[PDB]
Amino acid sequence: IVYKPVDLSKVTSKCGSLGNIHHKPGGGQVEVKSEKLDFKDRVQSKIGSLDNITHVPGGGNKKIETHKLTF
Amino acid sequence: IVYKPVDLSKVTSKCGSLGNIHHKPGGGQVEVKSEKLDFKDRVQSKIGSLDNITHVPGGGNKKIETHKLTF
Amino acid sequence: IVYKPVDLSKVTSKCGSLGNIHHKPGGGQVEVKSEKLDFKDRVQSKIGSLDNITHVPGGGNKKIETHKLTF
Amino acid sequence: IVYKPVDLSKVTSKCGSLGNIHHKPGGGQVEVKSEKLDFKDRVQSKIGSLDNITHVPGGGNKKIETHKLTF
Amino acid sequence: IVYKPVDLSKVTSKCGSLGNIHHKPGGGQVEVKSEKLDFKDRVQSKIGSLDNITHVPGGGNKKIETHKLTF
Amino acid sequence: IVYKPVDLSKVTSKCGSLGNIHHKPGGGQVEVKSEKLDFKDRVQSKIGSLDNITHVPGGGNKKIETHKLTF
Repeated sequence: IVYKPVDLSKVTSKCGSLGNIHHKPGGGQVEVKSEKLDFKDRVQSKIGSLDNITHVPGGGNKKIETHKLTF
Repeated sequence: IVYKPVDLSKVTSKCGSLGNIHHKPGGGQVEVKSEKLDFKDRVQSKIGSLDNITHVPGGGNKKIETHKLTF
Repeated sequence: IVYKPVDLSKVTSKCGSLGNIHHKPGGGQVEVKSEKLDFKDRVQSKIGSLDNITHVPGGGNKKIETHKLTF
Repeated sequence: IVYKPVDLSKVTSKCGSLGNIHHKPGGGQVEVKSEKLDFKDRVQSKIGSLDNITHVPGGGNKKIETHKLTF
Repeated sequence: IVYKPVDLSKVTSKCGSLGNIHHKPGGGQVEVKSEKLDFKDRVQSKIGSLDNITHVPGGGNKKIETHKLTF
Repeated sequence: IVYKPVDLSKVTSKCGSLGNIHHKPGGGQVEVKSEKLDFKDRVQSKIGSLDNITHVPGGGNKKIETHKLTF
């Protein structure tokens, strides 16, 4: 005759760099000489003293719920 | 005649670098020479003193629930 | 005639570097020569002094629940 | 007192599809259904009945020669 | 006192599909279904009935020669 | 007092499918199902009825020669 589903729950996802301290995380010196090169097809290149990434394609949630009462 | 499902639960994910201290994580010096090279096909390259990554394609949750009452 | 499912649960996942202290983790000096090379073939290359990764494609949870009452 | 280098040589490269006959090289039927996809990072896709390629990043020549006469 | 180097030589490379007959090389029927997929990172895909490649990053020649006459 | 180096040589390379007859090499019928997949990681996929490749990163020659006459 009576029902009362009580949901007080918590769903949580904490993803990537969080709550951190980085103190003096210095990238060093970088040098890239290059002489008499040929590249007769596609190239991609990346050069850097410091790189720092949080990517996080994940971290997703789904909460799914159902009720019925039937005579 | 009566029911009261109570959910007080917690669902939690904590993913990638978190709560950390990184103190003076210095990248060292890097040097690249390169002479008279032929590349005749697809290339990719990456040169750097310090790199820091958190990736996290994961860390996800799913919470699924159902009730029924039938006469 | 009466029922009261009580769920007080915690579902927890903690993944990748966490709560750590990294103190002076300095990378080495790096030097790369290269002369008269042919790459008639696909290349991918990576050069660097210090490289810190937390990957985590995992770390996920799922929590599935059901009740029924039938006369 | 006298010299006469005679070079009547031939340097030849023949590279990729050449002198061939292709008779009725039919691509077949292709079908690509797709439903309720998510792509939450970079994609590249290729679909086709027939694909025919000559790539040839190579096939090159070099001819190097030197003389001297000295008292 | 006298010299006459004679080079009548031939240097030859013949690379990839050549002089061939391909008669009725028909690709067959292809079907792809795909339902409810998640991709959460880099993807690539290639679908096709008939594919025909000649690549040849090689096939190259080099011919190198030298003379000297010294008193 | 006199010399006459005579080179009548042939340097020859023949690489990949050549002089062949391929008669009715028909690709078979292909069908792909896929349901409810997760890809939380790097994918590369390839689907096809008939695929024909000649690759040849090699097949190259080098011919090196020298003379000298000295009093």
